[PDB]
Amino acid sequence: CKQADEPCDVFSLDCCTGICLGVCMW
Repeated sequence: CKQADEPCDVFSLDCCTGICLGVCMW
């Protein structure tokens, strides 16, 4: 996944707790 403030794809996996609207917003 990605730690808060990490860039990722907002479609499947990104932040270990939610989504990716630019970067983990949590």
